[PDB]
Amino acid sequence: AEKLFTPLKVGAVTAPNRVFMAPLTRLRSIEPGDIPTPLMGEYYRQRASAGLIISEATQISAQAKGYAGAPGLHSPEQIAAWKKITAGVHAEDGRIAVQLWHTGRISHSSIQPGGQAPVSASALNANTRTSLRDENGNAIRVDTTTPRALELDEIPGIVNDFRQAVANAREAGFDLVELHSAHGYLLHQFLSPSSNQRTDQYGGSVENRARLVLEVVDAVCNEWSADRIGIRVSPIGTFQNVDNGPNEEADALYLIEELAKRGIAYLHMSETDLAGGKPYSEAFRQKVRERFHGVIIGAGAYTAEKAEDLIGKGLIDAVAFGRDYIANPDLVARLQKKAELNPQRPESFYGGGAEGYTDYPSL
Ligand SMILES: Cc1cc2nc3c(=O)[nH]c(=O)nc-3n(C[C@H](O)[C@H](O)[C@H](O)COP(=O)(O)O)c2cc1C
Ligand SMILES: O=[N+]([O-])/C=C/c1cccc(O)c1
Ligand SMILES: O=[N+]([O-])/C=C/c1cccc(O)c1
Repeated sequence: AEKLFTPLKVGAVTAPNRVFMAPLTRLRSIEPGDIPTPLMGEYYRQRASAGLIISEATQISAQAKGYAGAPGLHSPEQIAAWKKITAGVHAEDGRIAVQLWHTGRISHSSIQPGGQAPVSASALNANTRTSLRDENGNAIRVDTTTPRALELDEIPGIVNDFRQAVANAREAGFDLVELHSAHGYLLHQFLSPSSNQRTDQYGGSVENRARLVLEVVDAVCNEWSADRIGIRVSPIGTFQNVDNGPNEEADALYLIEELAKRGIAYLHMSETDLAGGKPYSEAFRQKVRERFHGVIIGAGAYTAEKAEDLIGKGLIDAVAFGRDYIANPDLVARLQKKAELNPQRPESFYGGGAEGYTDYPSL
């Protein structure tokens, strides 16, 4: 039998189905101020039939910014704009989580406070690109700036920034928060030995590498409730030039066992980037499942059939779709009815306006 269209308790909220909208950066916010817009509100409202919407990555602070057009959740104006957006999703009987990030070294000095180098675990360039805007407001890809290593005494401020952003998210009407601990952003920069060469209590051993993310988890659980907190990890493979080191499986299971102790709402595993790669072994999925007692969300080039298979095997609880959610506001109905999926238009994934954003039709 099909399980994708059955309900699921996700911490404090109940999803009516297991077809989730993955977090999707679309870079359409207002500058100055990194402000969400009514257009963004319309886009999310169109997708409110999702079992859970997980928002685009959203800054915890101005320092957190790495992309021109990505929204924040640190200023009064951002809070006010997000309130309207969550109200719109709720008017359509949806549920929405905010994905909260600090981009760390995947950033550029031109968009940092004071024009300064972005921060990271260590002073190592990401060796990739980020997205800025040109003089006409269009998205452009630009090489990342070499970061400054955070001083030990700056770490509590980073934890506080996540805490504060969660207070703001609760006020803004989000149902859950998802900590962005994946894809080579700040939390992952600390987790990975490839990006973390620190020799203090925040580098070296896996305990030390996971210290920041677990301090963040504890701070946000205390601010709100554990049943309001999710986390996204990409702990197996390489993402955006950040690998997971020479003991990736053991290190992942350590982190997951620690997360389980906090009783958080969910663990969201980004299994691959768009270029693909090694599938998770069944054995690894089993080791994760026996250690974590919240919801597990699988993501990365899934099909409905793969989701059904893994849900049926008792290994995951839900699936997050990314690109299919860009193109199909009613993806739930389409998967339920076995309807075709709208053609994707990748040229309009990042930046611009309504075209390629709010103009994909329902059935
Ligand atoms: C345009 C675009 C933006 C994305 N933005 C985010 C993001 O903000 N946060 C995140 O964790 N992953 C982000 N991702 C990754 C997706 O959540 C997802 O893992 C990826 O698209 C693979 O899943 P899919 O095959 O269902 O599209 C993004 C992907 C795309 C294509
Ligand atoms: O084209 N992409 O696959 C983008 C992925 C992405 C883009 C922004 C943030 C993040 O965590 C992942
Ligand atoms: O995790 N990622 O590899 C993200 C990549 C990305 C993120 C934002 C814009 C873009 O063109 C690519």
